[PDB]
Amino acid sequence: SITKDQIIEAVAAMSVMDVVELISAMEEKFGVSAAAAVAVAAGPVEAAEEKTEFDVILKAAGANKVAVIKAVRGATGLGLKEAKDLVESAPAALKEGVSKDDAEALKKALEEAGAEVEVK
Amino acid sequence: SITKDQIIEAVAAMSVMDVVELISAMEEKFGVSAAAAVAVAAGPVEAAEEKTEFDVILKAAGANKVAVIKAVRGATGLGLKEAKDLVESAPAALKEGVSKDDAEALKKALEEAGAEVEVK
Repeated sequence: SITKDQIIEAVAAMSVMDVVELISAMEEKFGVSAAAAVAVAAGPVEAAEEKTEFDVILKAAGANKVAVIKAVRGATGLGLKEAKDLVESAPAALKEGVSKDDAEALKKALEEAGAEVEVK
Repeated sequence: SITKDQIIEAVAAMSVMDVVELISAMEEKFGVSAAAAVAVAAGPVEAAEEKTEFDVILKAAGANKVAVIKAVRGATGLGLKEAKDLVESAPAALKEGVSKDDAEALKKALEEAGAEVEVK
């Protein structure tokens, strides 16, 4: 009685592992596998980390929305509109995880114009 | 005598169709065919469309068919001849649905040579 049904209850008789091995077996035997795999995804790490991830937030454009808008699109490159809305939607994050030098560069720019910036 | 291997030779004992039923049985039984749908294609069609599909047409090569021919084959890679005929068959579409940056890149190139281009 080597029916197909009996084979069904057979797989439901063994452990998942046994099922993995089986499937894996046939896969090779009948050669019905896309032996290749693809996904790409990972993220290594190790002591001795750097500190060049500063976030520049914009609190108040101040009485110089003009210069600000410039600094914005200038630091990013978003459409005039997008930039406008951004500022108009204050507070708004200008940059995230950028080099300190860059952060302070724009920061000083905001100050020169007379705007309120946030560094975190 | 229900070994993993014995099962392998079992699948190679029946027809493909009969096997399809086998595999199918388990699929339904263990219901191992219904675990949400993370994604597959991911590309719906809704408002908020982009504008990066510009067409660069060539109207007149001008008094610089040489430079033009270069720009042509350079932007495409068609045989010297093909390119020649193309230009000689003006007007001729250079590119279709290409990035604006690219469109303007060749455009400026044509201008540098002194040719008439069309952007649509």
